[PDB]
Amino acid sequence: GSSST
Amino acid sequence: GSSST
Amino acid sequence: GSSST
Amino acid sequence: GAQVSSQKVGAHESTINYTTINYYRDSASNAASKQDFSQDPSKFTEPIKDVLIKTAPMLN
Amino acid sequence: GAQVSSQKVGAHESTINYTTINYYRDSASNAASKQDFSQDPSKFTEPIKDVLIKTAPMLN
Amino acid sequence: GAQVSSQKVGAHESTINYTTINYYRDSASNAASKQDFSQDPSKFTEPIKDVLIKTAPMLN
Amino acid sequence: EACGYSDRVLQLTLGNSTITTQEAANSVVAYGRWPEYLRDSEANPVDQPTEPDVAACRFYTLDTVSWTKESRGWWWKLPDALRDMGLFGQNMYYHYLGRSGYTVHVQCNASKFHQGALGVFAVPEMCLAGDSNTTTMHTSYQNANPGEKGGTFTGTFTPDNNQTSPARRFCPVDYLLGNGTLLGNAFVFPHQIINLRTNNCATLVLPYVNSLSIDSMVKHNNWGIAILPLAPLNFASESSPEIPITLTIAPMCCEFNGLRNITLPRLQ
Amino acid sequence: AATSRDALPNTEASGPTHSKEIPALTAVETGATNPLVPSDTVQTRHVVQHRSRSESSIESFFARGACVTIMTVDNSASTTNKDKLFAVWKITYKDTVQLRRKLEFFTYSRFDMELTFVVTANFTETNNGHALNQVYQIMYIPPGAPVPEKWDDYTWQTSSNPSIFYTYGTAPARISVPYVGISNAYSHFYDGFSKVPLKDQSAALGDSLYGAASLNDFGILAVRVVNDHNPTKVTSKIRVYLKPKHIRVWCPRPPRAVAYYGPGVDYKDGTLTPLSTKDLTTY
Amino acid sequence: GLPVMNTPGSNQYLTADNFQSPCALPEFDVTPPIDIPGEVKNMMELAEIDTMIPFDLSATKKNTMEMYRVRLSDKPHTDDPILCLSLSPASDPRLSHTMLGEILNYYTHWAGSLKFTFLFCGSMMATGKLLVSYAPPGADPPKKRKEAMLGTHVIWDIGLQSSCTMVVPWISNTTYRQTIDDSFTEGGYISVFYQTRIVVPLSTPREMDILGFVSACNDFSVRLLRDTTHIEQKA
Amino acid sequence: GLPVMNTPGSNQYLTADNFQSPCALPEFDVTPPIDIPGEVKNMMELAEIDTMIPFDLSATKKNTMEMYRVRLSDKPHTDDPILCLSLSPASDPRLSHTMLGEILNYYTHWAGSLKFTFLFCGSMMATGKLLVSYAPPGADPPKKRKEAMLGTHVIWDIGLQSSCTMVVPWISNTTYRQTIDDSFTEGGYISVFYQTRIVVPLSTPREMDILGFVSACNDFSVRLLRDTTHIEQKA
Amino acid sequence: GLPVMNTPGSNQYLTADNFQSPCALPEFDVTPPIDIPGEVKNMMELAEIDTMIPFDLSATKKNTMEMYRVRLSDKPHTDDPILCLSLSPASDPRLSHTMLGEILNYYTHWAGSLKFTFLFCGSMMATGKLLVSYAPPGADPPKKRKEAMLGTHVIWDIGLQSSCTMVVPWISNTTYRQTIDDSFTEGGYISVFYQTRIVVPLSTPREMDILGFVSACNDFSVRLLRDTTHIEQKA
Ligand SMILES: CCCCCCCCCCCCC/C=C\[C@H](O)[C@H](N)CO
Ligand SMILES: *C(=O)CCCCCCCCCCCCC
Ligand SMILES: *C(=O)CCCCCCCCCCCCC
Ligand SMILES: *C(=O)CCCCCCCCCCCCC
Repeated sequence: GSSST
Repeated sequence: GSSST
Repeated sequence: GSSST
Repeated sequence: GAQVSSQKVGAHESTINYTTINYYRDSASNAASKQDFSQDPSKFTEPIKDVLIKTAPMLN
Repeated sequence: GAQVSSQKVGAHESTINYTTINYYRDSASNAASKQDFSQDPSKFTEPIKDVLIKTAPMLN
Repeated sequence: GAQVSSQKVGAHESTINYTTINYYRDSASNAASKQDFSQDPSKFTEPIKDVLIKTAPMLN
Repeated sequence: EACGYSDRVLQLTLGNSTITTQEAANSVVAYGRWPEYLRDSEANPVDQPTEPDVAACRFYTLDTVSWTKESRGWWWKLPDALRDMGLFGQNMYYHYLGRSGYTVHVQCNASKFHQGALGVFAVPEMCLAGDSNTTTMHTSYQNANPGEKGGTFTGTFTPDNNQTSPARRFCPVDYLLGNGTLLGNAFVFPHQIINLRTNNCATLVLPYVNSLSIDSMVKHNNWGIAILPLAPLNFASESSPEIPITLTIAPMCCEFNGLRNITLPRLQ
Repeated sequence: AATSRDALPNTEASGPTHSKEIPALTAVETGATNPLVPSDTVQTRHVVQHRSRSESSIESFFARGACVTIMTVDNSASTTNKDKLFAVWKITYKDTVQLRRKLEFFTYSRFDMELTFVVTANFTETNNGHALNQVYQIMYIPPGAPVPEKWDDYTWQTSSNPSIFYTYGTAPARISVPYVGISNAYSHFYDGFSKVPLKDQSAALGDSLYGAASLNDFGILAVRVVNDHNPTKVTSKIRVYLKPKHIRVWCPRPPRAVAYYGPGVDYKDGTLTPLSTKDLTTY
Repeated sequence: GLPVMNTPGSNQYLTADNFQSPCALPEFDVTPPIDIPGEVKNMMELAEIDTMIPFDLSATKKNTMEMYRVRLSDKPHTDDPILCLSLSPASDPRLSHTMLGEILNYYTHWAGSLKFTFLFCGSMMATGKLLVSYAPPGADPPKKRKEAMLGTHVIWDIGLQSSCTMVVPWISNTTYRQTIDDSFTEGGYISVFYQTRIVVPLSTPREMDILGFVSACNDFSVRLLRDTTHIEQKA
Repeated sequence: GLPVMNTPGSNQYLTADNFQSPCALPEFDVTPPIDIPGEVKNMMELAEIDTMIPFDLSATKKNTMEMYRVRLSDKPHTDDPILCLSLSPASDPRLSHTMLGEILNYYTHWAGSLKFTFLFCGSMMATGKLLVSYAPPGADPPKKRKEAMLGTHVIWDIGLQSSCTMVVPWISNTTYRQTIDDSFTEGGYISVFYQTRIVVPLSTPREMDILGFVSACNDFSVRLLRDTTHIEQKA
Repeated sequence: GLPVMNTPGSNQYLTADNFQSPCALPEFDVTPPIDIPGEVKNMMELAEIDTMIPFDLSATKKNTMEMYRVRLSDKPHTDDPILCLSLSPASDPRLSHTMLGEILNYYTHWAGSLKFTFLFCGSMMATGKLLVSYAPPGADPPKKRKEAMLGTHVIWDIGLQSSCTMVVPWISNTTYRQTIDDSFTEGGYISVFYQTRIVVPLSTPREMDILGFVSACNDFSVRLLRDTTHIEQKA
């Protein structure tokens, strides 16, 4: 879905 | 994902 | 939606 | 990472929105949001040390 | 599979983000993230066997 | 309908991924996944009726 | 230490050999990496390695050279300088592949009335420039590899003009570090300085460095040792002072792969 | 966990001193650089440091495309003493000087290669006769694959070699290449030979170039105009730009100080004086 | 329309690309697979099969059946080579046309262990001991048993187990070797010698052939796809 | 198709861009890294290493080993400079070719503190006190100890600790200085003087060299990447 | 590739567009802001500051300091105008060059209330009553106090509070007026008259100046950005 760094 | 202003 | 391999 | 904001709708045909996604690492590459703030003119229009009350004599 | 990271915002008009999606199977096709690490210079600047205390005599 | 898979990362700058969406009804239109399997050579290298034990005499 | 221990006084022991010094300026470990054997996760040739341990990882002393007012500098290559050193050299020429780290100990004493300073540099891949301006990359194997005598630097580039029978040797100009880069910057390589008022030796511990885990020691040199007079030798008012410089070097954690008959190189 | 874009350390305020602590005295013989900061030798104020080293990270230092070669091709009628011109180039970063100098601050490197191709054409002779839009084939020929002898021979079929068919006037072409070295890193310097000269062998037979390892390190690019020839002559140039992405480097070196003179570290007589005159006590 | 910006690479055709594209025959009724025997999933499976070496490429023997036959005889012991071969699997002329060699010519780089198996084809009454050698590169190539003994080797006793295998272990400086003759990535030397001699009784042929085979081990791989030089199309 | 509208910038090639692009060698078996000693992560690490200054660029001493040697002698005390240098790390000829200087010539702007370390190379019997100065810009450049004393300085006593360091603290009007000679972003003046004098006993050399080194402090940074003028390619 | 269809507008460059574009200097270390005094967030803040009106643009007084001075004297009462001005803030020559006027010339439309403040600069001993008028458009422009009285006005008594303000309230048919002379969006008439007369004692100047100022109220706005005619670049 989504990775958030 | 999503920001809503 | 999404598949993840 | 999508940013959803509302349009101020002028001529009409609920809130209409628009979507924005930044494609680059550098904030300099971004478009302008136009979501800007206003401020009071005072630092230029009333730069005096003692607060002005407009109904009062300016000089006392 | 979207990757969302923050920009270090330089000139200004919350955290501003940007989105990245890899379109290819080979990591070689990917753009550079620029999310890089730093390290201490020591292996080049203090390559000595006995740790240096800068207030102390270097030779003792 | 997005398919998310991992890249085998070769030169480096967690798992890096890439995204794939099929745009057409016919599987023939799809790109190749390159997610392929391997098999043992035996049907060509040891096609004999009685299993070979390599430490043993091949002929007995 | 209150029990006498000093940064200047060291003892090094490898195999049946010991070095003592009473005037060191600490010692250097190149890039902070101590020598190691090749790990299984980085291994490449699959045959059982030969590890000669104390038979080869011991201090070998090379031929002593002489430092004078006219000295421009000296250079050596590793493993080349050790190719004829006891069982290290034997193990090297019997195998296709070899890797090794080193303790390099440069020795030069004088007196409180002498002065001078040697920059001692260990350079990974110390490629040196040739003598020709009609051809490039043409220094012969024999001239590239002096063995223990090493070579020297010069203050002047002087091109080989015999085109019939070219010298095919290096012409390493000192202020250009023999490779077209400025000597003042050689300090980014692991180094020590022998400044005669301060110390009488330099000690460099070198890891095996290469773009491979193991390689041909006979075809390829991993490290270069360059010694140059940063401040010239001087003593009292003698016009012609001289003091000796001795190199003692020990292989460390060396291992060899690909055993066969011994290599007999064309060295002259 | 410290990142390239993190701010550098704050200056801490510091006052007068009178002690046995001697930061200023040191001994460069040890091989170490004295790790001093201004508060070690002067009085300082507190400063909140905002500056970062982001643009000098190895990646950011190299994150630019650099021209490494110019290839010339034409689209002319092949005639008994001269054939239609196709170009052949041995891949390298050493034909030009700027990227070479930057890479050579280091001994070894690993990176993915991004190649961008800028293509330009022109008429060479006066006739008002025209040409139609050209398509170019950029074939990568890895060491061992057959090199083309003619603009139109069988090798341009490319069943296995990667080729780019570039259309003139469209966006510059671009492909990526993984780290393809046969070693664990690319060697910017190789102090050695590819052959050992044996005594029982002739000198000629044991000979090889100083500092060269694999003869055809990375292979060839062969470029041609795919179009048949026009009555009028058109010449084209393919400028190749190399960017090292996802890069790592080891063992720092002093930069090239005198002009490059070939693929090795050799230098030419007459080029050895980089420094200019300046008096010791003149600012 | 969605705002977009065309990047470099736009409109090119890279023959190695991997994109989707419209189907010219929509809704076509495809014939199902059936379970045909002999499916291959990776070219290295073929590299692991033994194929026979054209060892004797003499002017009269090359391009004939004879090139596969290595002649031995019952002559007195010698320390001189029965055969000598360079470990250059894609380029030495005796190896380059084997199935292994052929597949390697579609790739730029090879790595891993190999194995040579020899088959004795003399009569049952013929006996013998041979020495099969592998000398990793860097010294004088072996021309006498004395030198070859010092490297990797197998002493083969001829008997009921007709064949013998010598494994050439992966021993290299580089992580991959080139599939062309290259001194930097040279592989070394394969050679075969008489350990004792071939001995036969009376009424027996005094000369015979051995045959040789090469194949890749399970740790063997190739990379960087390329066109071969083993086929062309002039005009 | 999805409605799209091509924006300005479309089809250009910016050499500084950061886009994805198709791989010409799909599924290539990459060789893993190994832990090679000496990895660098940022060019400023190299700027923090001491490299030696070519202080004496006189017509006869430049482009020779001599340019690195600053000659001192045991002459009577003078208030006259041993050396004078402008704090223009990328452009003053004595600094521009140091490793710091070199890296700075790939960037347009520099900022932060620097440090100069001097090494005494006379005999052990030689003694002395020197004054190392930094005068921030804007006044008459110091030519006498009298002026240099009034600025940032270190009085160096020669003895067993062979070397001495003077830190040039970041003192600037602008947040970054230019890497070229520029009056607006000028850095000021480095100079060295005799505080007392070099004294030697008999039987001792009366003249000797000091060597000087420059390196960046941990608060030092550069920005705006650019091509250098320190290399070219005519034809 | 994803199927897409190029729409009208594709590849154009609209100077007013708002798109993203690649950065030519990636990872550049930006200098932080500091809190500089006097930040402006909207041009109308500047429109709300009083700036002085060049009322007397006579052939000899224009483009001199005199154009700002309105001369009064102690003459007997008259019903005749001290000054007459059209409410056309961006185009009447006396208003168009004030800071308000200037900003309005970068826009096509203006709306909202304005205010005129007059400053008496005679001696303390000078007294007087004046009438400041605003006549919304559509009738005969006032030339006598009689007419001006019937519109919006302030009777100003001169004394210790030196200045007096008349607010021109937003009174318009259209929601926005044009920033050029236009009869449909005309604003009307500003005028000043003597209510009684200026009276001075003996030993006092009989003539003096008043100065005038204009600024926008908080309900004032502009729209439709445009290039001004107040600057050019011939050749
Ligand atoms: C259709 C275009 C395909 C282009 C394919 C190019 C593949 C070859 C990549 C070459 C890698 C060159 C790396 C640079 C040089 C080396 O670092 C040094 N000289 C030492 O190894
Ligand atoms: C946050 O962005 C998560 C959702 C992702 C939505 C689709 C993104 C559309 C394509 C963006 C490509 C990346 C641009 C570099
Ligand atoms: C993770 O990626 C899940 C979300 C998918 C978001 C939309 C992807 C945008 C189009 C990508 C096409 C695939 C590229 C090969
Ligand atoms: C599964 O795909 C659900 C998520 C949809 C993600 C965005 C799709 C991007 C545009 C695809 C268009 C359709 C192609 C025919």
